[PDB]
Amino acid sequence: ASATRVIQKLRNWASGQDLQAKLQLRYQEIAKRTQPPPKLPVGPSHKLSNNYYCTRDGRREVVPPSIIMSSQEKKAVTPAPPMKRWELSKDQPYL
Amino acid sequence: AVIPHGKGGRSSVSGVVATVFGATGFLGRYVVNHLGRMGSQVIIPYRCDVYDIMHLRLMGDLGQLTFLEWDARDKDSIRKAVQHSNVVINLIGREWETRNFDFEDVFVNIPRAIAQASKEAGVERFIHVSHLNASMKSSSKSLRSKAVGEKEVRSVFPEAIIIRPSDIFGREDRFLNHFANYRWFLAVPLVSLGFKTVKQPVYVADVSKGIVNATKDPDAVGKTFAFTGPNRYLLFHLVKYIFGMTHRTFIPYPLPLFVYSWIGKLFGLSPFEPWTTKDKVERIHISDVMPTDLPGLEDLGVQPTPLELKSIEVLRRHRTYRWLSSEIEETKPAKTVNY
Amino acid sequence: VKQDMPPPGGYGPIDYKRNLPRRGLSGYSMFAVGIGALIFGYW
Amino acid sequence: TSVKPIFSRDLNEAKRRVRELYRAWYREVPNTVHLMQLDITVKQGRDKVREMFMKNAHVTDPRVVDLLVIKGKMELQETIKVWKQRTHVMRFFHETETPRPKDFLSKFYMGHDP
Amino acid sequence: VRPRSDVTHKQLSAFGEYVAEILPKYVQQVQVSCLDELEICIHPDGVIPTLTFLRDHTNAQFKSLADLTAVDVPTRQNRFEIVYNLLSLRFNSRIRVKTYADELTPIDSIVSVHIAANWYEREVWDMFGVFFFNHPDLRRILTDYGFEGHPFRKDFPLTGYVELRYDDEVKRVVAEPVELAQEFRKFDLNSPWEAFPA
Amino acid sequence: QLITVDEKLDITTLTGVPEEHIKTRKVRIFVPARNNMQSGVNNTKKWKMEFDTRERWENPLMGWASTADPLSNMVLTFSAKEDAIAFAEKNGWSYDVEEKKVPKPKSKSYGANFSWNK
Amino acid sequence: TYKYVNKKEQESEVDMKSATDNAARILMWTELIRGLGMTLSYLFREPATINYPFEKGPLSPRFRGEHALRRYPSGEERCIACKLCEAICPAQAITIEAEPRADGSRRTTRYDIDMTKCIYCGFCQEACPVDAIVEGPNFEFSTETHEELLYNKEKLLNNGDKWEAEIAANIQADYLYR
Amino acid sequence: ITHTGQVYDEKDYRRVRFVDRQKEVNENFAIDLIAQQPVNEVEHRIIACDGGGGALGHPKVYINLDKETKTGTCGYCGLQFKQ
Amino acid sequence: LKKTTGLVGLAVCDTPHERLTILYTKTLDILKHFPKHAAYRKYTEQITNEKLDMVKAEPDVKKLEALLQGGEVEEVILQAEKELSLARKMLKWKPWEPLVEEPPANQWKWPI
Amino acid sequence: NMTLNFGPQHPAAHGVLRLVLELSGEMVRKCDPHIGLLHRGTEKLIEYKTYLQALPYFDRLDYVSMMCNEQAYSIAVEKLLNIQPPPRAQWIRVLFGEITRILNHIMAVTTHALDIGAMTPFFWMFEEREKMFEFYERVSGARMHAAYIRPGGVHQDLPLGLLDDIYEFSKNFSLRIDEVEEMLTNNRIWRNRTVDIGVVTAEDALNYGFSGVMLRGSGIQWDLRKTQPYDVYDQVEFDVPIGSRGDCYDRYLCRVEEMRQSLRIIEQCLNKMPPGEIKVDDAKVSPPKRAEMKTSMESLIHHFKLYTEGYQVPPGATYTAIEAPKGEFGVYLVSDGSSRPYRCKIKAPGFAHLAGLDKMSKGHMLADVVAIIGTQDIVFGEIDR
Ligand SMILES: NC(=O)C1=CN([C@@H]2O[C@H](COP(=O)(O)OP(=O)(O)OC[C@H]3O[C@@H](n4cnc5c(N)ncnc54)[C@H](OP(=O)(O)O)[C@@H]3O)[C@@H](O)[C@H]2O)C=CC1
Ligand SMILES: COC1=C(OC)C(=O)C(CC=C(C)C)=C(C)C1=O
Ligand code: SF4
Ligand SMILES: [Zn+2]
Repeated sequence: ASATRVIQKLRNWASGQDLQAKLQLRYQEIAKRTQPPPKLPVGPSHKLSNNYYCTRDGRREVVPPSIIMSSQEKKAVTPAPPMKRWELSKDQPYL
Repeated sequence: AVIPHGKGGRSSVSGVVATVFGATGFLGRYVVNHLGRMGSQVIIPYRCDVYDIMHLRLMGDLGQLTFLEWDARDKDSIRKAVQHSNVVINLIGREWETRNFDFEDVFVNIPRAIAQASKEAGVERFIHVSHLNASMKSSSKSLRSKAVGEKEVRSVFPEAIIIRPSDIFGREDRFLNHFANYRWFLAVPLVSLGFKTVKQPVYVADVSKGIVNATKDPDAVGKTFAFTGPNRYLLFHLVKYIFGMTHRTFIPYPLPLFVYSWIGKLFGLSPFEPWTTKDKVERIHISDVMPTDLPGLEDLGVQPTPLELKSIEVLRRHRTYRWLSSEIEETKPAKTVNY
Repeated sequence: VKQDMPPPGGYGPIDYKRNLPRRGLSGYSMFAVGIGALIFGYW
Repeated sequence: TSVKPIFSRDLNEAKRRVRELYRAWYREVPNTVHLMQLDITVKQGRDKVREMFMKNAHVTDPRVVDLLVIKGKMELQETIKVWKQRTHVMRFFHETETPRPKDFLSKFYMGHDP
Repeated sequence: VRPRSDVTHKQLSAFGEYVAEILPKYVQQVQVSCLDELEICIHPDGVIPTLTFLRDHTNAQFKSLADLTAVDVPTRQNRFEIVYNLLSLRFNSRIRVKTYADELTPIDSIVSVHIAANWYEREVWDMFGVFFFNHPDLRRILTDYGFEGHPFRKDFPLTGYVELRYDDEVKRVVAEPVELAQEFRKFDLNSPWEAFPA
Repeated sequence: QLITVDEKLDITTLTGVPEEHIKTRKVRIFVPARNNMQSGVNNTKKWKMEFDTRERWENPLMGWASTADPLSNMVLTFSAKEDAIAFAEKNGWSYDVEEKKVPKPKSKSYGANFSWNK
Repeated sequence: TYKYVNKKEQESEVDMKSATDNAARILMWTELIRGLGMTLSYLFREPATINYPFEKGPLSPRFRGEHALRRYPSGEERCIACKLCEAICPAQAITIEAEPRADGSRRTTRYDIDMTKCIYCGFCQEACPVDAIVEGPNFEFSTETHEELLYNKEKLLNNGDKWEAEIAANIQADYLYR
Repeated sequence: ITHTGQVYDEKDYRRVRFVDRQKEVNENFAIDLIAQQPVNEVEHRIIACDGGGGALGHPKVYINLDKETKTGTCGYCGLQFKQ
Repeated sequence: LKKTTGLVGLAVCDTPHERLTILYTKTLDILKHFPKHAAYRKYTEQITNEKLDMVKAEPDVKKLEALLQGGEVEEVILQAEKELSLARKMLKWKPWEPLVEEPPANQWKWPI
Repeated sequence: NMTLNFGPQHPAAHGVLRLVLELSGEMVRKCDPHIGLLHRGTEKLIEYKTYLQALPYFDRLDYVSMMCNEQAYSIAVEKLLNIQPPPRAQWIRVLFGEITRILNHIMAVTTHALDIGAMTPFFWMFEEREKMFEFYERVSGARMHAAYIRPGGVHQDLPLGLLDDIYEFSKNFSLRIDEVEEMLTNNRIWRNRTVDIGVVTAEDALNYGFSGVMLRGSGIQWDLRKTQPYDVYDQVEFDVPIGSRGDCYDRYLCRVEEMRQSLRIIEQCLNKMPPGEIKVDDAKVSPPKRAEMKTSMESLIHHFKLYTEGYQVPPGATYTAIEAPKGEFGVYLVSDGSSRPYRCKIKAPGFAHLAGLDKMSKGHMLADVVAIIGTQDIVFGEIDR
């Protein structure tokens, strides 16, 4: 910014775009420093009641892998339902 | 002292804290290499700007190599360098008497003050290096002056080892490169057509390893070892051999020395490191002395390495693209002269 | 309480699609310019 | 016992392959010392080849031998198709490292744990 | 606690049975993790056959090889556990086929079944030392040209045995036995108390 | 068809270990004991084989411990004594197995502490 | 939802007008001239560079930068050698050995952060219970020699004293967040 | 010299390191700086030293100032309190 | 009819219904040699028969694409002959046989 | 064939690449890329490090998409712990994940041009990239290599000014894509250099395991962000930019579209980010808050144990793949019950792509190979690991 109008007009034209509206250099639009102090929210599990960990510890309630076909009519089954075709976009199908 | 712990490589300790005043030198570079490899504490007094001693930094490990600013005329600088060293090695030498330093200074004057302080400090041992065949009467001022020193330093520092190496063979050496660089000169003058000046080169490393071994051995005290080599040579084969590996024509033409000492005087006048020296010339045609003396290599623990073996590496830079790939086997060897 | 969050009502809308402008002189008209220069220049 | 054969049914057939590799390396040593401008002697290098080929002379099992040449062949390929520069090759010669004595008295004098 | 849909643990489970039935000569175990992931386990000889069936079967197309890896359980007689993770862009599902290979008992190569494996198989040889027969060009990929030893093996020291520095005397980089200036501090971290039955 | 070999799998030649550390390294197969500090026994379950300890000299510049032995920090964990012994034999390291020593059963009963005559 | 990029929906049959427009595009390099206009445009925009010594690129309070050890306002160094800063360091950088000081207090005889080993993760900042080791704002501590980069307790404590005022302000701004 | 009496012996060579350089040490030593702070005369048997500044201080701990002879000292600050 | 399939390399196959009917009938034939109760024969025969039946039943390719999924019809052709190739391969492999060899004990025990 | 190696120092070699080329004249008949020049031992070091102290390693595998990389480890470890991140954290990971894909694509499109010879696009976007890092630095303290996305949840709440600043960047960023759009998308010189170069057929791309923009560029429709929605990619709407033909142009155009589509996803995340906690509330998995550890004993014990020892994730193994900007980045983490992992195979979108260089660069000049590496967006950290 701080550009004489003519330079701006030359700029906008040569570029073909209103570069003034979206300048790259930042001027007094960037968040001021020393933004106010933050009081962040405490999440769940901070209840002082009905908060038993045994009821909220997925870490080791996990079990050893389930085993099928261990070494020690029927229809065909796929790894999973065949995938669904993606659909062309509607805002900008092409380009 | 420092009990030696470790497996033997870098990042290990050997317990040798050693001031080495002329480390930047061709021999020096090698001395710091082994000392650093072994894990010894090395203090390198330097005068040239830091840029030039960078090559020494990677050698040795962190906090194992310490560089101190030092001036030969200023006695105080030598004083603080040896403050905390227990081994002092002196490699101060030059071939061209410089405007502000005379052969006496570089060989006898300075190397005295140094050992003198070393004693005041209480260094266990001092190793002083002087050129081989150095009579107090030898023709070259250099050799004679060096002889003068080996005497003096003994009075400043008694029982100070005095290794006395021959001209050294190694990459970046003069003995081998000088002759090879005679290429620029269309003709390669050789006094007496390169005869009657049998010479015995010695690989730099051998010299270095020897020197280092001295530092870590009680057997050497007041010893004047002479690292010599694995084979002698009449200067003729040496010159041609060199030109042989360099793959450049060899044109031995005799030149009366009386006139040649003058050529040395000429380049000697050069402001920027004269390439040849009147004192050099004499030295080059100064015959290598015979080997009857406190032995050096082998005696100190390293078996000498023949010249032909590593010559290929020293003389390779002087070849042309055409011969670069050529190898030692293709080339012929020179002949020794037990004489 | 005070945490960094979208302003009430949400932020405004941001453009992502290419906005390259097809701005130029039509081809026939263009040819004429150069051709005219040559035609006149030759005369 | 009861092992499956990797490539060689028996030490005999396997040894055949070792012979081939030796030849390969033997024929190659000279070239490397020239294409890498290594400062070694062809004879010297060829002895090194022998050293290595025997360092593993004790192996009696056919499977171990077969892998050994597979690996050996791979090394040759890296040195004839040159992807391994001098630093790599010379390492074989252990040129810079200081040799350690194996004499008991020697070790006693130097290392806590021999 | 993560949300788990049993639709998948059922779909995948069934498929597992389907694969097993179709390839009973090699499938030893077929399990679905609690994380809804199938992991057919095959005898090493079934490497070629089981993969091919998955790459080219209408009811199980597993076109791309996500990864080929080899965990090393030193205790296990067959040290390595080659694991091949595959993806089916058609059925949006992944499966893992894992085999076992010892140090000197090579596995077949699947470069034929998936050419993606050309590189990963070289990676497994370089790091773990398993060998793959019929591989077009097996040669070290990640390690240095002269490296001796297979690095990711659990029996290989982290720091290794060789390190490099430049030596002036020889004016060339030179290996030396590793000498470290602060050894890796090996904190013992396992607690003497278990967490659950698992 | 399979071929027969009575040779103890020794693969010392393929592992890629420097000669010095295969012939001078003794490894001990032991089940770790419990630091008496804690009473948990989950670290006294699996067998471990650990290579012999080596030089740990002080570093001159910073005083940090420095080690020249590569196989020092390596402790491999093996589930059973038989499997660990196998690893030593094929890798060529010397082994000296120590039998697991488990606490002997001890009879305890709260009543005893209130014994008429103890 | 997918989107075709570079897919021509249909075959527009050449119409002279179309052909001319195209031929003109190839003959008189029309699109090439378009590209030149864009660069000429910026030539006129204000450059974004900053005088580096005089002006500095903005760093907010959480910037990790260079390690420092803080002290209590009274003057007692905060560290009590629990040594979990050593435990959680990913690179093995921090080396701590301790012994009971004469006062009887717990303190670290040696605290050495090897900055060349450190990868400035900022977990040590996280882990410390007394928050004695903090990631200080300074990023300009480039050193001529490798040894200078290794830092003992005295350098870090001195680093802490020099930057304590800003470190305190930075921790003041970000502690509610942590 | 340093906080812990770390003084290289007159013969040690690490002193070469300090040659032509400053051995970094801090004049402000904690052992002394804590002493200056006076004993806090609280009037409750057990008081707590949160470390000063709450979350910006050290883990909260309660000290028993019951011993009439001695004074409680926070294992963290070193601050002393007496009843 | 279509101009081209999304996939770059694949090319539009005219007479797609005929091409599929050829491939589908072939596979069914090869499967006829598999052991009678062989799992692959029963399972793939069921899949292929349903695919043909649909291909026979639907004369519109776009709806055919919906009925047996397959995205574009050209892909279904590639999948069918890929399966035809594997059916030939498995007859040689004989994977319908029992397990080649039981895993060494404790081979599959992960907690270790 | 005049063997010539594309040595590491060369700028087009990404710092470490030794492509042994066989030049049949200027036409190159074979490439044998010699990677390994940046193998750091990332996966043997992780075995010796606890799950939190190995997070940092994942920010250095692909070094241009740091947070998306650390969202793959975070999802894996989280799966093996059957714990899920809190709602705000999942939006923050999707917000930071798309800032990283804009950041990787600006890296890939502009450096590709630097290799071809266009120099200005790099400078215009790189200023837009430091604007973005600032967002990393303002949320984590590191411009890059943040360590913000933690195995459970993310580490710290967004500062109170970040979402406004991300709106201002996203508001004006599209013009910046539009600007290189004009300067490098229709230039006959770019099109000629990029169009019809390194075409890869659809089935060949699946067979070579390409799995990325390389998969989508040839028309295969696969995005792990819509197919297998990780985190919240089920509650954000975007269009995968599938290309049609596969030339290096269609792949460029796709990368430029994904930057645009990511601005659409970033918009939704700022518009709909929930109030809440940023890390799961299980002290066993995520470390206790600074105030709590300094006032409650259960929290100090949990802080001490978590930092010193670790999560101790339950024994199991998982392969979790997320759509990293380069392609499918997956971690096969095998876990014993111990706090430190047993194996961590980082699948790198890039090990597969570089393998394809020999097939893709077929019948191509020395110059085409520079474009072929550029269009694989290969970062050797991920390949070498
Ligand atoms: N062929 C050979 O090299 C032989 C050498 N010798 C002896 O071995 C020693 C080492 O030889 P070499 O390394 O070739 O010698 P150099 O020419 O390489 O110089 C050795 C060192 O001495 C230093 N030096 C020289 N003059 C002065 C001065 N006036 N003040 C301070 N320092 C000075 C130099 O430092 P700087 O460059 O920074 O000034 C240099 O680092 C010599 O003293 C020589 O007498 C003996 C026989 C053969
Ligand atoms: C974006 O991809 C890459 C480059 O090419 C544009 C590189 O230049 C380089 C290295 C380039 C230099 C010389 C700074 C790297 C590391 C890279 O990742
Ligand atoms: S954590 Fe904080 S206090 Fe505990 S030791 Fe490391 S630094 Fe000192
Ligand atoms: Zn206190």
